[PDB]
Amino acid sequence: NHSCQKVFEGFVSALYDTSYFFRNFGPFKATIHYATYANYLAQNWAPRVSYIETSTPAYTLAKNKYAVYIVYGLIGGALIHNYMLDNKAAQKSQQYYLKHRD
Amino acid sequence: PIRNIQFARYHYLAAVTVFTYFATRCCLLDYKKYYPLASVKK
Amino acid sequence: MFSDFNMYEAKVFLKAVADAQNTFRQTAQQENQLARYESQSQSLLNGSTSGAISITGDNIQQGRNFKALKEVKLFQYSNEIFKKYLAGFDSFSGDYTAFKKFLNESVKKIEQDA
Amino acid sequence: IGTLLYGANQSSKARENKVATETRKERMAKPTIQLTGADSQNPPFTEKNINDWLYKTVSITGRP
Amino acid sequence: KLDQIISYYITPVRRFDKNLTAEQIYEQYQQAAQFNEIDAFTNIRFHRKFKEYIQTQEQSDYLYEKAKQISTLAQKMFEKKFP
Amino acid sequence: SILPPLQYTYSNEESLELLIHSIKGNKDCNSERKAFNLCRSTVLGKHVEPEKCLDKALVFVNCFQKVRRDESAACQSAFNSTLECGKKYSSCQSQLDAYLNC
Amino acid sequence: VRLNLKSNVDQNEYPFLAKWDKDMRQNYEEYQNRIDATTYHLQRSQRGIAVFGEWMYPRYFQKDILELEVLRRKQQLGKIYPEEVSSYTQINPDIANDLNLTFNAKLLWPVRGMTVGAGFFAFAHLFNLPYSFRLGLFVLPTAVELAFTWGNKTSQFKSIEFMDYLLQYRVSKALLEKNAKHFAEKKAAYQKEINSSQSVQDLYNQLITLVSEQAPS
Amino acid sequence: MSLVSLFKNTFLKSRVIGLSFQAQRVMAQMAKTDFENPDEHFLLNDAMKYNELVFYGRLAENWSINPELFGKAELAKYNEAKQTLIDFNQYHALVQNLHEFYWELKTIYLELSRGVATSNFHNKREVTHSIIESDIKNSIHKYIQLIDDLKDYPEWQHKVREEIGYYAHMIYTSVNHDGNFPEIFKEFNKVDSLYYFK
Amino acid sequence: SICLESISGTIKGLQKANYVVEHNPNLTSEEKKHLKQFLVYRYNPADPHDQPKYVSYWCDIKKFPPMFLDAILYIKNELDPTLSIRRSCREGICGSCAVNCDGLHTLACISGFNRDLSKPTIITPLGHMFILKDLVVDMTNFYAQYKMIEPYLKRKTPKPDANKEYPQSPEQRALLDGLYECVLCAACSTSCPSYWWHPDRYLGPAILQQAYRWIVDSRDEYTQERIERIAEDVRLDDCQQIGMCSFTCPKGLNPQLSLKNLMDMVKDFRQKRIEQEVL
Amino acid sequence: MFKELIHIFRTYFITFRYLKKSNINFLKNLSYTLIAYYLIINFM
Amino acid sequence: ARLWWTLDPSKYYLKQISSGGRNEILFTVLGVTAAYWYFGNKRCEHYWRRQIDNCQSWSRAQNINGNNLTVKQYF
Ligand code: SF4
Ligand code: F3S
Ligand code: FES
Repeated sequence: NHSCQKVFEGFVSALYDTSYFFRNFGPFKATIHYATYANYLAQNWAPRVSYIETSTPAYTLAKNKYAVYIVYGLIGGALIHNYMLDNKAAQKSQQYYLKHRD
Repeated sequence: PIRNIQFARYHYLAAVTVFTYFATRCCLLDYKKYYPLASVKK
Repeated sequence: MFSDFNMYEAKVFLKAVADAQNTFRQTAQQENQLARYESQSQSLLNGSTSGAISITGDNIQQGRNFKALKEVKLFQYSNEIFKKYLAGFDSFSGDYTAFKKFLNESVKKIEQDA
Repeated sequence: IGTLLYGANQSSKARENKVATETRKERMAKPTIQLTGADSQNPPFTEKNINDWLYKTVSITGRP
Repeated sequence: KLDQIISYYITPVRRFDKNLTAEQIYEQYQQAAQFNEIDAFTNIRFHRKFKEYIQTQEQSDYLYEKAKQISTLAQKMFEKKFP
Repeated sequence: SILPPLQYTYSNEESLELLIHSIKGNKDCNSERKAFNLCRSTVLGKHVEPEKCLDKALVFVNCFQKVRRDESAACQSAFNSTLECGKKYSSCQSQLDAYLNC
Repeated sequence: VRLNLKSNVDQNEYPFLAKWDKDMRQNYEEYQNRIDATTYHLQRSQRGIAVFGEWMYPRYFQKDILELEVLRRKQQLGKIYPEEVSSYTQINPDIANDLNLTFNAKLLWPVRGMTVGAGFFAFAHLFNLPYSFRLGLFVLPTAVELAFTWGNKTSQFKSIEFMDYLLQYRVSKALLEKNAKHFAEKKAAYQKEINSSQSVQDLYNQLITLVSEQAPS
Repeated sequence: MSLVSLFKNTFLKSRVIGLSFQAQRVMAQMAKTDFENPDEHFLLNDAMKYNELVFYGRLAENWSINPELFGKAELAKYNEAKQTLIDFNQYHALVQNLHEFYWELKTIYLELSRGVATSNFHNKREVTHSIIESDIKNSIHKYIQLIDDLKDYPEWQHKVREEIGYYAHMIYTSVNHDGNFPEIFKEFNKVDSLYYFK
Repeated sequence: SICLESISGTIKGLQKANYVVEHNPNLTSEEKKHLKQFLVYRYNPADPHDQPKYVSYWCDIKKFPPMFLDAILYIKNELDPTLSIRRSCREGICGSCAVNCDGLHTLACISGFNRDLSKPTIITPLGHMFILKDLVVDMTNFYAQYKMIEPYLKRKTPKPDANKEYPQSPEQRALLDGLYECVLCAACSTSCPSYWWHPDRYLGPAILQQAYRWIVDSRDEYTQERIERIAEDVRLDDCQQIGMCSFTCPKGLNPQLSLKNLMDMVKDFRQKRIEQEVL
Repeated sequence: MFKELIHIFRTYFITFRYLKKSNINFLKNLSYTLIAYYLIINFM
Repeated sequence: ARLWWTLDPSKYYLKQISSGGRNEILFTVLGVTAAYWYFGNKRCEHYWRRQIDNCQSWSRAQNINGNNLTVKQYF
């Protein structure tokens, strides 16, 4: 370009140096490392239900052949129990405020 | 030998449908445009 | 359930009923607010005139003739009437029904002695 | 570290105590409220209204 | 769902008796907001006591109407005592 | 926590009775109610001078109270039948239409 | 509901009340039409089946309950004047900003985004970047400001609070002009013998508590 | 009593040795992968103890163990595992530096490519500017020096010439033989130019 | 500095040159037209004063054989010798003369230009490849991609005969028949859209077909390694099964089918690496 | 969806090739987290 | 290719922990317990609310400076 190319180089070098300092400054480097591994664990080892069962059926745990139905039962029971608790709370509130209405 | 392949398919389809339902609001329209072309009661 | 047309008939009619009750409330409150402001202004001007309260900017101070304030007389009479009739007031630990009964008894006594 | 935290907590409690005692002085700088007759027999102090009567001087009649 | 919606619309409506006329209803609303000069000192005690017996608008309205009746009687007596 | 709180607690019987009486009033007291809403629409009548709307409000409330009384024996019988149907409901349109014709 | 535009106020004895009534009746048609459209939308949405309505109602139709509430409140207050806005700056500053963000008073040109993009244009003109990058880095901050400006529904709640406050203020100010004639005689004596700008409603409560604490009783 | 120390030591030794067994496979796979995104096939096909290997290698090189709990064979195996993890860390640093240099060359190539595309109505320049030529010259010099430094490792030298030098060849194909072209590519037109049929 | 002027020039450039989208200078001034019109692309990036310069030649069809290469040679021998073009085999076997023969990437020599004198015929370089000179693109990026696939026989194990031939049989010979006939003319690659957008990370139809030929070679025992090499990033995945790589092959090969089978093997290869590696 | 969307971005847009697959896989993680958060909160 | 839409999960995430299946029962128990705590308080707030108007619910409005809010008729 022109004489401003020196300013361009200075600015880009300053940005590079700041990035380098921030990345591998001991505490920041350690916390970025731990954050990267935590992100890997979260994304790749999420609580799935479908997975490759390479082991023979004589080796697969019964905890794995029934985990789907355990999860479905727990979620459905939680939902129906929440609905029942909402109905019970509604009737309880109505009865209580009818008793205290007088 | 994927376990619960049907469940995985159903879960992915349900997630996609729910996301498209909430992100686009396709099933929850606004009928203010249709209000002028309507006959009122009372 | 009923038809949605009937449900909306009910909706608009209940809106009108609530608005009518709010109209009653607004009229009563407005006329009594006029009366209340007139009474409060008259009380303040009378108190300042008879040298019972000294008003300096924001805070009022007790004067020499403070014992002759109509507000002081009202306070004494309120305390006396509460003592004589509302005996159990400010300490009634009973339930709401018992509180209503006590208030009704006090009202009947005051009506007898009105 | 524990002793430093305890010292900070006690300093905060001292500030709260100063605020409380100044509020109590403001409450007590008022003239005494007389309770004679039925006003004695049915004192206005109750657990529901205690915060509205704390550190207020009363002259109440009754039998110890 | 329309049942729940009309319940929400029902709630703001006060339950006045069937046999009351509109004029009597308006009178009962007048007495609730009735100015007595004695109220300024009785209202403090009334509010302090009723602050714990109020959970429902029905209780609020009944207690405040009773307090206003007491205040009106006290004001009548006071004005008959201090002409 | 977002739905509006209730002011007056209505029992099921009271709510159904108010529903049916409001429907009857809107089919009967429509003119007075419309006049009252006409008075209560302007700034004056709604906020500044509600004193003007006093007579129209009284007329409307008197008409509604007359509806709530339903002194007619046929009206009482049909209303009781509709209330019974509604309480069994914890449909009813034919009963309502039979009642409203009275 | 089909309120005629001409007001019946005197306009020579209650100028404020007449102006308020004129503004209320002038804009009544537009706000009434928008209210009708919103109510029809809500009714038809309630009329839906399962996940199309009557299940997601009114829990998920919260952007039009707010619109209906704002429309009704603004219908009551026909026009908001800048003099009355500044008073609410005592309670909440930037209330004019909230009203602009919610009420289509003017065109909210992205001044901040445009000047930030111009700042990028200055740097892109020093260590020369292509004009494609210049256009992109001009659009980006303007787009950011537009995203952070429009859709702000908390401004709608702030405007609801302001409209409730202004409605109450106008109702009270309307009563002031009606009873100004009646209180003229008492006002002179009250002002001349009580030198205090405190309100009578505020002074009297001081008297009430003063008699409550220190009185011969 | 020393439950915390026991658990820390057993966790560290377990992870370190387990990832020491599955370390040469990961290094070999990273060798197969191109220098552009050497961590690919782990983000896409199989993350076969790659991220776990990096994390626990850094931990092992930056943690300490209590030799009281270890046996003699256990401590020898753990120390060999720690050495393998440190070598993996050095290998990862090497491949990351090579990948970053590859991306430097690819950035030069993409800057050239954006100036020739038909969609580029934004800026059409017949002649490359001075600073891009200087960057090309400097990067080619660095690439030649890198190849010279890998003279003791013929396989690594061949991989670098195949992968990193390919974009140098692409830059060669994108520029006419005019102006300072002979001087800019003077280091390139000695050996690696003939590797790409030039 | 050099930015704003460049932007103004280029925006003014194409807009003022999109109207004149074919320059068409004439070699000479002619009046009577009994001759076919040849719009031959001309560009010599050796002198600063030169731009893509379609030249309209007029010449009798009869005087040269009905081949595009013969027509170009007639143009570049008698009328304008400055024209350049690669050609050696004259039989459609070397692949040197691959050019855009009237909107199609086919070998110039084994090709027939249209006989209608009214409609001009346009000859252009191979297309999405840098232009060294008139109709002479540089296929060096193509050639280099041929080096990556390791196109030589690779044996894991030796044979016990040590004095005889690798047993291949006639049936297994036919597997690589229809794959080895490619002349590396690079006419499918320059007409393959996936190669248009990613000349770097996409090997191309011809190169992937050569890789498939070496993979299905019966003697070759590095099938898995070759699959791994080609089943990396978008080396092969970028192919979109468009089918234009087969429509324009002068030798009648089927690069589309070759790449389809290669992708099928890759898709099986990913699955096979789990089923056949579990212990 | 994300795979082919990224492929479309990479094929046609030259400047999208500046992003190495390390950054793209980071966009993948962020997008998946955002989608999970969106689905969770829309039911709350 | 030209056929990429499948509901089948990607094999990249289909891996499995060495000590059994992916941790789902534990995480679903944690989620259910979190749901009970979360949809146990909004239920408490929803059904135990009443609206009261008393003239005692109102308190003097104040500015950001703390002094009482009084707006003049003519500002
Ligand atoms: S496959 Fe056919 S068109 Fe393609 S390079 Fe080979 S001979 Fe030419
Ligand atoms: S057009 Fe190219 S994309 Fe595939 S089938 Fe043909 S090789
Ligand atoms: S000259 Fe040999 S292919 Fe044409």
